[PDB]
Amino acid sequence: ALDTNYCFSSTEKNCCVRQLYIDFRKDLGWKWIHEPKGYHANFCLGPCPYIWSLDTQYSKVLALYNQHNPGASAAPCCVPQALEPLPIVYYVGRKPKVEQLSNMIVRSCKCS
Amino acid sequence: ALDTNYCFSSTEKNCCVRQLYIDFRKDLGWKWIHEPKGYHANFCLGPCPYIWSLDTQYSKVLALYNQHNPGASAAPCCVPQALEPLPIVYYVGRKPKVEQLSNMIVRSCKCS
Amino acid sequence: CELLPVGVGHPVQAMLKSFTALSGCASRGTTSHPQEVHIINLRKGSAQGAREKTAEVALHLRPIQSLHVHQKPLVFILNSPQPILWKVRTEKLAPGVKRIFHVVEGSEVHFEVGNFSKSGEVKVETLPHGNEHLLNWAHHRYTAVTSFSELRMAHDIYIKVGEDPVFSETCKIDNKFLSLNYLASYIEPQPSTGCVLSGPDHEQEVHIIELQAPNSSSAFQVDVIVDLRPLDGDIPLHRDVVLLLKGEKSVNWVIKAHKVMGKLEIMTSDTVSLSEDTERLMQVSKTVKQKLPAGSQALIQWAEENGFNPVTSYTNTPVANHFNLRLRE
Amino acid sequence: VKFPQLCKFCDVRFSTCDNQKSCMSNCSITSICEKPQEVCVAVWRKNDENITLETVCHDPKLPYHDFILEDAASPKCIMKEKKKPGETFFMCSCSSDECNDNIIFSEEY
Amino acid sequence: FPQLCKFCDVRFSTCDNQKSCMSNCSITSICEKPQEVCVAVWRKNDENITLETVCHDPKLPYHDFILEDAASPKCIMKEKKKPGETFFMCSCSSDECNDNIIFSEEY
Repeated sequence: ALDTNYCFSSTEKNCCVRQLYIDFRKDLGWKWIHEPKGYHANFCLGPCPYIWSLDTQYSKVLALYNQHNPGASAAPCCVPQALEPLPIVYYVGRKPKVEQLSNMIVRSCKCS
Repeated sequence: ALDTNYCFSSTEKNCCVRQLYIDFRKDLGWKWIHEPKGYHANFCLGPCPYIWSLDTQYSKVLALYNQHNPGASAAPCCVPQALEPLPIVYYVGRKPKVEQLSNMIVRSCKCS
Repeated sequence: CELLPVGVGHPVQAMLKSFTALSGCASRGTTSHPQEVHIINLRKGSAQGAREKTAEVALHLRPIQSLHVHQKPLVFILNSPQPILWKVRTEKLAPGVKRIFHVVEGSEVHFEVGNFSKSGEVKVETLPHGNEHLLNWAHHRYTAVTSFSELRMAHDIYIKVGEDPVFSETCKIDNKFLSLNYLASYIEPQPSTGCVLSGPDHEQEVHIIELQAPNSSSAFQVDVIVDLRPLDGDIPLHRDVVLLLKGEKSVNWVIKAHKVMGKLEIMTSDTVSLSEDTERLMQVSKTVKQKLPAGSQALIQWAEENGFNPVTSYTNTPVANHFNLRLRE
Repeated sequence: VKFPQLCKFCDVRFSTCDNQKSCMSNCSITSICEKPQEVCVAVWRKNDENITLETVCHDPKLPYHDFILEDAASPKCIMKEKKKPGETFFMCSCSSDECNDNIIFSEEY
Repeated sequence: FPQLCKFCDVRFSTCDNQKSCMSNCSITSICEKPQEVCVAVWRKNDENITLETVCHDPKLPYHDFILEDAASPKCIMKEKKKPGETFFMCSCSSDECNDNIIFSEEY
């Protein structure tokens, strides 16, 4: 539900999606990729408050535990919700081919 | 795989369920259920290196980025996968009722 | 798709499942007594389906949460209105422990593994129907009762054998007393409205279940059990179905599929869990948590916009917590 | 209130505290009221042989034991003595959660 | 780990009679069969400078030439005379043969 535009246009300290650029060669070592050389791979981060878009009841229970027990070292975490596929084109032998590296760019985040 | 037995028989620092006693009145502050006054919800905790049960290739991408760039603070988080409903008995008016509060016992933890 | 009552043969059957007891009490004072006594005062239900066949009631015995293995002898005063076959499906109980089942005339005790039958004993006695009279008889023949429970007639009875320290040392039948250690599970049909737009397709099917409330007085998330098994016979089937689960409140959908194969698509606005039986037997796509529309027609149109058309069937159950899905051959 | 009050809902039973300035219901049942509108209600009757204490969820609009409830919005269960013949009758009502659990016959002093 | 190899077709290289230069091949591809080794052929001539890089099985000759250098993990250019222009053939089986191109150890 929390799209990238919502947190990019307006900064929200809650669980959101933060900008981060990942290059295939230097970062991931995917030296077999032709194009793009890198891309923007936003990552989910941000503390989770009780009053926010939460789906799992366990996350709500753990958030309430933290509220009533601030020192617990166990709180719901900000993790990817919807991951966008990455369209790439490269060469197999001497034949061009276009593939879709599924779940490569973050588009949503969730507290769980 | 990363169930209660796996991480309770042997101590593993990676993503798994760890013991946690959830008390409604004291730890959770819930008083709308007569009993169980308290139960066990083993919470997900522990980081996952690159070589782990990373179902989504984006998690592998984050792990590789962190390994090559430790100063990124963008790594997969330990999240419950399958949660067991908890039976509860509570009174509404003068009528007792037994319900199943779903997704508050965490058994399987993945990384994402 | 006119909202009309759902027929018996509809592939979606909506049932409400609840664990409850008519009354009962528990006592930890039987610790001194070398033998523990549990009373299950079954009461005949209003259902007319039990006329000739002798009702056979199973039993599920487990150690209490505070105990891992139970070895003390357990006496069961299983008074019933009529003779019943007691299929004692024990569990996590040490073998060789004597288990005296005081039962009405004509009632038999059957055990899954013969070891329990060889070690156990069955005594046939005539016992009063009244709960107070039965408790007095138990006190007279044993001097104490570990627990008493008046339950309506049912097919299974989950008992957690053991003396719970929370309960006092005295047992007093209280209509407001209810505990997890002694419960009887009941399931009954619930009204629903729906339609069938397309017939059974062997390629891919779309069955939509709409839920308004899980019949819970609280405002939290509870489990909604959806069963998926062949409509006729035990022959496994290779079929693909689409499940659009709508919950106005928060409800976690637990889907259990038995003897079904193929690919299953689940779309809902609430978290979904799948039993290992469904996971191994069938390939279920990872659902994306979407703010689905509201109303039968809106959800139907949304699904048609995703290509998962035509709708095999749509059904809506205002009040229930259990669903059964049956696949036509 | 969207969430109905969580009131102690033990029916008539024997009690140990008599006309105490502050007392606790000692009720082991903390039930969600059938409706949000109804609030916690506590009644305390004293006779020549025994004393009874009853805690329930009751609608303040509807009189209880032939007595209208005007302390519905009271954050605490403020106890008013009634003119019940023969026996001594006290009754309090409160809209807070588990508020009837704590009983104050006379908070004064 | 991924193996990077030069798979550019017959192109022109600005490094003639040079000790070593960049791969001068922005195109990267994965070989059709796993056993294929990566062969670079150089035919520098006065008229023009032409080089090619492909990936193929060591057993099958390339341009009617026997590839006996496929056992070398790194691309080392062996010199063979050919009418018109000199021939320099290297074959590599190790990963990442595009790091640099070596024509002769001696400068």
